[PDB]
Amino acid sequence: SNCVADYSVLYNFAPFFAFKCYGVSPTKLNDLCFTNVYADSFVIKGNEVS
Amino acid sequence: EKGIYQTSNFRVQPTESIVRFPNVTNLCPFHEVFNATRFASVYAWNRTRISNCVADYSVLYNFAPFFAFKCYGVSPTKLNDLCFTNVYADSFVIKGNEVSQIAPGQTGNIADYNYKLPDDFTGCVIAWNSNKLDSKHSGNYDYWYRSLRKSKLKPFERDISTEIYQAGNKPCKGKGPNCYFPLESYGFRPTYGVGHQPYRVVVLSFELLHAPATVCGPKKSTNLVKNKCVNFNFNGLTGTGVLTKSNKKFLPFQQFGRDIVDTTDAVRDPQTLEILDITPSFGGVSVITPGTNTSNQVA
Amino acid sequence: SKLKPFERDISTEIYQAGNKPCKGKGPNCYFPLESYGFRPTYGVGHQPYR
Amino acid sequence: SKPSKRSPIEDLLFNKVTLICAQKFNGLT
Amino acid sequence: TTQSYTNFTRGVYYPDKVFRSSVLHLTQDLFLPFFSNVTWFAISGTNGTKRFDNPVLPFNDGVYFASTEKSNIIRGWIFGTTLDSKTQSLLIVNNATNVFIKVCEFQFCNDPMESESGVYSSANNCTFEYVSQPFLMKNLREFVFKNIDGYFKIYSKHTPIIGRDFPQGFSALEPLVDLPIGINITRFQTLLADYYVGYLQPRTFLLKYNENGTITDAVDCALDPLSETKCTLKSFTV
Amino acid sequence: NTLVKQLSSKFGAISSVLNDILSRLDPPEAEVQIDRLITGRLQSLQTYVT
Amino acid sequence: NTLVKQLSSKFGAISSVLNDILSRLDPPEAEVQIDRLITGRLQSLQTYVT
Ligand SMILES: *[C@@H]1O[C@H](CO)[C@@H](O[C@@H]2O[C@H](CO)[C@@H](O)[C@H](O)[C@H]2NC(C)=O)[C@H](O)[C@H]1NC(C)=O
Ligand SMILES: *[C@@H]1O[C@H](CO)[C@@H](O)[C@H](O)[C@H]1NC(C)=O
Ligand SMILES: *[C@@H]1O[C@H](CO)[C@@H](O)[C@H](O)[C@H]1NC(C)=O
Ligand SMILES: *[C@@H]1O[C@H](CO)[C@@H](O)[C@H](O)[C@H]1NC(C)=O
Ligand SMILES: *[C@@H]1O[C@H](CO)[C@@H](O)[C@H](O)[C@H]1NC(C)=O
Ligand SMILES: *[C@@H]1O[C@H](CO)[C@@H](O)[C@H](O)[C@H]1NC(C)=O
Repeated sequence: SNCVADYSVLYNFAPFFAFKCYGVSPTKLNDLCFTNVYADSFVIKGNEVS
Repeated sequence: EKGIYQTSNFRVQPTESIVRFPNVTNLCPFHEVFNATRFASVYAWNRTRISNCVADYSVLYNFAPFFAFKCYGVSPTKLNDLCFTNVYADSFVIKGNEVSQIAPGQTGNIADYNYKLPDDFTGCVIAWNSNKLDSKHSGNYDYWYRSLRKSKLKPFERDISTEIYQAGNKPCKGKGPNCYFPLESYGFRPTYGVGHQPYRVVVLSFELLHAPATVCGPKKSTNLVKNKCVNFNFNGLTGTGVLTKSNKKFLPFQQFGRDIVDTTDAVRDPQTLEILDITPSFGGVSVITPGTNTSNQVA
Repeated sequence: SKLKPFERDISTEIYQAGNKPCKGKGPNCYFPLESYGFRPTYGVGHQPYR
Repeated sequence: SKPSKRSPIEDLLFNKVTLICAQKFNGLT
Repeated sequence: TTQSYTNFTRGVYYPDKVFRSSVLHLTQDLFLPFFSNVTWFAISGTNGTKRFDNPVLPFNDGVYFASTEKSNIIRGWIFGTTLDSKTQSLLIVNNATNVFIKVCEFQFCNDPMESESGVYSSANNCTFEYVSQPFLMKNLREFVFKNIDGYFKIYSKHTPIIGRDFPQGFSALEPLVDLPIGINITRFQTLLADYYVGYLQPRTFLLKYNENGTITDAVDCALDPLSETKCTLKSFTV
Repeated sequence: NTLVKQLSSKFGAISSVLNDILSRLDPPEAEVQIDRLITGRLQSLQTYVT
Repeated sequence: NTLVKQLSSKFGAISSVLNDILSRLDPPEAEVQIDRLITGRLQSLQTYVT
């Protein structure tokens, strides 16, 4: 919160096994404004990533 | 009660089925495109044209069992009946994990970097595991993948020039911490897991425009019958009607004809090039009843 | 030929590459089955599932 | 005199305003 | 060099394969707008007639082209992006016997009194070859070059005129060839040993059809208020 | 005229011609396209009758 | 008043504002949401005209 949501840092940060956005377009994150962006981080087996 | 009642609608059913296609004795070499001596990559894929032939898809079925055979805009069983104006064939070899990403409107690294299909995709995707055919222990270098692309690709866009992607704004060349090398070309040994195993994959892109160019399937032409209600199939245009001699002066360019409304009202025979008018008998049915308390007779 | 929903077909007969009958000659014979017992060490794609 | 027994004015009125269902037929009769 | 830019109500062509008889069909497609500023090229236009140099004009999503001539000075065209052999380029030439269409990585060899010479000693990675009867043969030689959906399509018409540069009547362009090419075709230029160039734009047109299968008249819906009214009413008379 | 011309509309379907839908697709997707067309044509008929 | 107020309805779409749909999503899902909205607004207009 209270920052600039720059998502190109993700793109430079890694290639991704998966990058899927359901309610929003993957290319348009840098244009939108997100009231309450939460981030849930964990480590998971591959079979359950789907 | 006494009166006239409209009950159902009568129609005159057809008595014969007619299919007309041009005399094309060539056979489309789908199995040669799939059975490439050397396979193109997802980074640089082989687009090959297939035209002026008979699109017989049972050769695919006899040619292999398939890891995947999925048709999005068309049924997998009905390819032999349709007529495809501009069938393109895109052939490559791909890792298994990304085979699921060859589908319209999907998101994924190979969709963004190497090869994408449009949202409005009519076609088929076919995939056969390539471990038992080409894969050497030393590894084949037919594989080639764009590890990172500067911008996302459009549908059916190809980009071949390899240039390093920069972490920041300053140019980078050869220094790993700031350089993202654009490719990860690598030959894979048969012992790798399924996600890395190769797959020879072919995408058939069909554009349907009522067959100005045909490349129609292996349908068997039958004699043209006129002045009768028939189920006609002229070069992919299906319908039911009566085919009569036309007095309309078509240009040699035109094939289909249309009324003020968009209803087809004329066609060109694919073989004899004769213009035939398509006339639709159908109507209402009224039952005239004196009343069942008087008599069961009805007109 | 493709199966209908809930259709079962048990008789094993060789599928012919062309129109002539084939029996036992691999180049023109497609043997209808691939019955095979699989060892626990195979990858997940081949592992059994009840 | 005329095949239709209509007055001259009726003939003018009928001329002024303008079993095969050639036009518009998609179930419309 | 370049002469006064002119105003044509020409370049209408048959948008599709459908036959139509005694109907007014309203269609949206890439047309030459009526009374648009078209460039006139003063034989050879900016270049001197003898001189080697050429315009290399841009290809803005389709081109209308025309040339009235008897000597057949203009022999063909090239369509490509860079036009320097790095990528595939397209080549029409008419040698008065057959037209050759060729897609190869062509290198411009500075080809062009009435001296015949070859061209393209370097043609690497050839991808397309196609041949037909003459494309050009007082005839006005109207052409429309469109490039979409991979296809490159050439429409044309040949109507002779004796006393004036252009007929005052209407003449629709029957299609000539419809090739499935694939090139981006950003720019183009005219191969010539007196030609008019215009640019197509997306326009809505009301096309009049005869009792036979031809187009006799057209209305550009975005030209004046009256044309817009005609398009709205589906009628040439309001 | 409007009632007949509404038949040429797609209403979101891949094609306005029912025969093309039935010739190209299997049932479980031809049904979706045909349901789109049915909704469009029913709306047209209701408007005409009103 | 009712005709104007029907614009604020979603009719099942994620949002009643078309600009939000076009700003958030790519074409192939913005089309679905916009088709839902088009159906709703067409129904409203037909009712008003009747
Ligand atoms: C439409 O095409 C015909 C030829 O196919 C044009 O020519 C006339 O054709 C009719 C056919 O019944 C003949 O009776 C006439 O004698 C023909 N006229 C001439 C001058 O050859 C016909 O003119 C065309 N229609 C229009 C409106 O131009
Ligand atoms: C098809 O591939 C097989 C692989 O064993 C090869 O033997 C055969 O010659 C190929 N046929 C064609 C037509 O490429
Ligand atoms: C690609 O297809 C062309 C078609 O002419 C063929 O000549 C070529 O060998 C193919 N290359 C690969 C790598 O499949
Ligand atoms: C029915 O057809 C006959 C010729 O077969 C014709 O003479 C007659 O006029 C037709 N009936 C009507 C009501 O037009
Ligand atoms: C516009 O039209 C006339 C013909 O009516 C033409 O001769 C003239 O050159 C044009 N004028 C321009 C483009 O200024
Ligand atoms: C048009 O040509 C230019 C030449 O520099 C090229 O860069 C561009 O990619 C071409 N257009 C398209 C759509 O590729």
